[PDB]
Amino acid sequence: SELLVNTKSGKVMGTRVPVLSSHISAFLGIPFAEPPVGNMRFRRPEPKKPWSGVWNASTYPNNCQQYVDEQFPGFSGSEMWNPNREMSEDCLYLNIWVPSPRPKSTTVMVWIYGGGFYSGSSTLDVYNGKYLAYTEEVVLVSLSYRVGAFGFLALHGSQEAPGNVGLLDQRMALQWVHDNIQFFGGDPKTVTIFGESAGGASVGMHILSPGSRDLFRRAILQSGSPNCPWASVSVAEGRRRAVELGRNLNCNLNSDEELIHCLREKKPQELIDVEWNVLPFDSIFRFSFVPVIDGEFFPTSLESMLNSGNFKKTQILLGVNKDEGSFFLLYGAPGFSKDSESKISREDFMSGVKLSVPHANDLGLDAVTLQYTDWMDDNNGIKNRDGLDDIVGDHNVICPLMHFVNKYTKFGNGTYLYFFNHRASNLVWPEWMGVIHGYEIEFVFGLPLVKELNYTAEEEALSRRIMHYWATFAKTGNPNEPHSQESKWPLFTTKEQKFIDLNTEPMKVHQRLRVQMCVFWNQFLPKLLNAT
Amino acid sequence: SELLVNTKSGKVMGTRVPVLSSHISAFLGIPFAEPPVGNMRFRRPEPKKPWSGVWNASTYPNNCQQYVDEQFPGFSGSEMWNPNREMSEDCLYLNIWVPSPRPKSTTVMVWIYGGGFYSGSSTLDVYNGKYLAYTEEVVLVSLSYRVGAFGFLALHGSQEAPGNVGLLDQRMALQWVHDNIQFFGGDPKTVTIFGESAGGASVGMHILSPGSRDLFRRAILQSGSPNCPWASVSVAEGRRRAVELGRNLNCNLNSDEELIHCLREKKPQELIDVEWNVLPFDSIFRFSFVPVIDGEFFPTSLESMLNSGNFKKTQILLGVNKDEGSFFLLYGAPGFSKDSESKISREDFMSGVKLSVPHANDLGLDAVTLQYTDWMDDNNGIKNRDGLDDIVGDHNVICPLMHFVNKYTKFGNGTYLYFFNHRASNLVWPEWMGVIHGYEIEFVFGLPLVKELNYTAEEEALSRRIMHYWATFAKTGNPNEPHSQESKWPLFTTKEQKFIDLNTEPMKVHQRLRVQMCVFWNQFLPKLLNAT
Ligand SMILES: CCC1=C[C@@H]2Cc3nc4cc(Cl)ccc4c(N)c3[C@H](C1)C2
Ligand SMILES: CCC1=C[C@@H]2Cc3nc4cc(Cl)ccc4c(N)c3[C@H](C1)C2
Ligand SMILES: *[C@@H]1O[C@H](CO)[C@@H](O)[C@H](O)[C@H]1NC(C)=O
Ligand SMILES: *[C@@H]1O[C@H](CO)[C@@H](O)[C@H](O)[C@H]1NC(C)=O
Ligand SMILES: *[C@@H]1O[C@H](CO)[C@@H](O)[C@H](O)[C@H]1NC(C)=O
Ligand SMILES: *[C@@H]1O[C@H](CO)[C@@H](O)[C@H](O)[C@H]1NC(C)=O
Repeated sequence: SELLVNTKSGKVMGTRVPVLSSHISAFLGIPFAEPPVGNMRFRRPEPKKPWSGVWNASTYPNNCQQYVDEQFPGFSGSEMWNPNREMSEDCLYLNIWVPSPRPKSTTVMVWIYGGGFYSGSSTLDVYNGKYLAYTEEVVLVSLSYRVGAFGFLALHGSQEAPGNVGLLDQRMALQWVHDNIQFFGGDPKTVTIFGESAGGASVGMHILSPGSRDLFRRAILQSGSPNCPWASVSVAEGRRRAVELGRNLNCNLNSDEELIHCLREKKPQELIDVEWNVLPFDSIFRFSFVPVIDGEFFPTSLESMLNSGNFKKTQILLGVNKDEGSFFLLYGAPGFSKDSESKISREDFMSGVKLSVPHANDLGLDAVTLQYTDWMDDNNGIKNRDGLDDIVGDHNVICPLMHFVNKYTKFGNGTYLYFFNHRASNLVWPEWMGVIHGYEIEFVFGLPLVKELNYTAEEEALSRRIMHYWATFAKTGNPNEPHSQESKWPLFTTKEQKFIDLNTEPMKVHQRLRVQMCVFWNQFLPKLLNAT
Repeated sequence: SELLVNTKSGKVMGTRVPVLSSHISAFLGIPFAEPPVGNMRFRRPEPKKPWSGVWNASTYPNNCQQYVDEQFPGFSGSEMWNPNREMSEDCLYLNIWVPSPRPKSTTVMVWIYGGGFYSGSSTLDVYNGKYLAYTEEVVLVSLSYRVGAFGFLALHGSQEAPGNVGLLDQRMALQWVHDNIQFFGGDPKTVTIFGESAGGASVGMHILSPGSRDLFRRAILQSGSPNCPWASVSVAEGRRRAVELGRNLNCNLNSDEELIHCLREKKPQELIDVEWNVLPFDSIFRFSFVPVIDGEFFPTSLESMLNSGNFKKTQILLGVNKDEGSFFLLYGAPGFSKDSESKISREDFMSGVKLSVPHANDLGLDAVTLQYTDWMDDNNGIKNRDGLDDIVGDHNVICPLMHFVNKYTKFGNGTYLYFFNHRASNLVWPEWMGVIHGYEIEFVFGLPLVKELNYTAEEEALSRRIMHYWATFAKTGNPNEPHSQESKWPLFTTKEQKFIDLNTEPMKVHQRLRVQMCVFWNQFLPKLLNAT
């Protein structure tokens, strides 16, 4: 049977699913680790014990325990990201979509969901892998990993809660794909990992970490980089936040052993209820439990690893969206609202800068303000709103990604960079937010091909072009079909630094993506904060 | 006789001079102070002892002792600024041009020449007052004052070389105009002082100094402000430079008395020969002997005087030229030449920034570089050259003037601001220099009306418009003729900050002159240098 597959862990039975007037196979909810429960909370994951009999893989698994967005009850724009299955600490599973008839040895793509390391699910409608598996004939895998305190509480030095276990969850799933994907028709030697937001930062972290490098061939990073300011903390800050978490739950703080034991007795929701109380500053785009520079998963600081070429050398495809910051401002900065144009007063602009660069002294805040203020028209509410949008986006996503791409390209074997700036015609979010953090995903997964979703014919064409770029890149290390007649996406080089836009217009090549602002964020400001 | 005038100091006999196919009277070289020679070198000036008989005022007086420009031997562009009469320490004289027939009580304009406080003459062709006196029917006066060490050597605390004596020379001439101009047909109650460069900074210094305020009615400042970074030094820096000067001349440095005595025995040229050796930094647009914040001529710091409204309140007319910096770069920055387009390499750009902001630490230099660099095209030699031109001009002339105008306007009775950007058609300097520091003067003095000088008809029209704005402002406190039909030069207000361009095109009103760069130079950079 096409739906029965014998793996090294046991047999699994999939289900046949319809997709664009055809069908493919889906193996949903396959376990790749022992449930990280009880005394296992906060610990490194354990390989799943093999099972006898047939594992029913016809339905989605539970989603990991996480903060749930209730800012706009009943609004699809936000609820489409919330867990759509029951939440449970028993959540370490993966899903595989396989072309029918089953391939023999074809290209594999493994998706790592984003969510600031505090949320995310592999079961979201926007992550349905059937369109991509079917359309590009690839075996599509989506893994899962612990988020929040469950995946990143870090008390360095202890082996009960070492930190980074969420990253090790991802690695175990990559190990399982390496060991078993051949039985589903996939080529374990041609696996591409790709992810968005924290998922994109994660991809970069597997490129850096010696322990993950051998488990994949190529990588794709969307709106996220390993070196992002929100993606990691020192072991000292991680410890401080773990202790403060315990303090919020009235735990004994005498020893790591005492703290961990207390935290392990709490119910999932008790930890989630006070999770946000441990941040050190009043800020936006900062999350409580994230990866830690431990000296193990990451041998040394991320910057020295990038400088020395201490990372996997291969081809990478990566990029960002036009208005990465709007989402965060809507949710956490004064003056921004879902139902108004959100024109910003000079007073709220100033409040916003402060929330955006939480780690800056007054001279630093003045430097940022001057860089983004048009002093010939300083009370223009639209410029203030858009200036703040760029500040958040440049500081948190674009400039860190540009620094990573320039450092990687020096030692890598091929880089392809994009700038996604198409605003979907059926977007439910207000116009002021523009091209939002996370909204290129639906085009990567081919949702515009589904007629009932209401995209335009041009949007379907764009989605097809993107899916083919991604899949062709996974298969060959180049998004372009060599002998084709279509416009070519040039290679990004240290010298020319070329990139392309991704929208419904005719391809256009540019150079030095937001270079002026990124020299400010990557060279000047850091130097100013260190001097002062 | 129209050419004989009885003043409180004695009788003077002028000469009749032709001007634009007509005639007026000129009284050249009238003494207003005792010769500041011998043991008087470095001392405050003394009123001229009255004389019996008739003082011959038919020819120009000597020019004060000064550094002479020999950078382009035989080139008119530079020699037109050099002393055109014999140099001598006996140089405290003034010149008066009087309409014929002699007025009874008409508007008076007193010109104060510029030259970085180290050079200048009242006898230059470009300062010939006959065109303005004749055309606008004003009594035009040009005074003189000591420059270099002779006018500004400062050993605070000593009464032999107190500092600021060059400014007191200007004041004595203003006192003489106040006391005697009535006899030449001028109204001592309607005297306007105007000057360019250090002359413009001087005008502002008389507005500030309690001891000078009562001696004039209104003021005009061209390309210079009292608060300019090159216009004054602290008493400590003044002292340090006076001692270093003595050190260059192998003087006894045991006491002020010993130093001054030695300096007084040296010949004028010995002091001029080592004058430039006392600057504290490798720089451009910095001069050795300038006014000192002494607590006497200037009661407190210039900034606190501006902030408290401690200054003469009246109307002022002032402005700047488009490319104030080109002159200084040509003469002192690597990569700039008179006979080439001077495209600047990134290496010379960096050298240039360093010479332009001599007082900056590395973080400050990086801030300036980022502010003026286009990172999408950083090796464009024309942008590097022009960026450097703006840096020198904004830092040294424009932004200091904009700060002064914004502080003055709060307490003043009327402000009119201009931006002169017309490049003369007969300019002998290369095109890359643009509209040069000092080249609006020829239009203020009406040289374009002289056919043989070869300006265009449009340039003659522009000169006439400027002469009429200046003279009408001196006469009424407003450059506009109220009931006229011509385009109106609006008042600069704290709120609207309007200004006009001065060129051959139809008047155009703008707002917030170089506001973006000036917030950088007046608020951010100073704050960065103080924090670091
Ligand atoms: C950084 C957090 C995060 C990042 C990814 C992109 C993302 N984008 C969102 C945009 C809006 Cl406006 C509202 C809700 C959103 C959301 N829950 C997500 C999720 C969560 C995935
Ligand atoms: C700051 C020194 C100074 C300022 C005023 C304007 C001025 N401008 C000059 C421009 C050039 Cl290119 C060459 C020579 C110039 C010169 N000796 C002067 C004199 C000297 C008067
Ligand atoms: C689990 O597999 C069985 C087949 O053995 C199927 O009938 C069932 O619907 C699947 N999912 C459920 C109901 O939990
Ligand atoms: C990638 O590596 C191959 C073989 O090692 C080399 O021939 C090729 O030029 C490289 N490509 C790039 C873009 O560096
Ligand atoms: C000085 O005045 C006399 C008239 O008394 C005149 O002849 C002479 O030319 C003037 N200047 C000179 C020659 O120095
Ligand atoms: C100048 O002062 C007069 C009288 O003191 C006043 O009426 C007038 O409004 C003032 N003009 C300005 C521009 O301040």
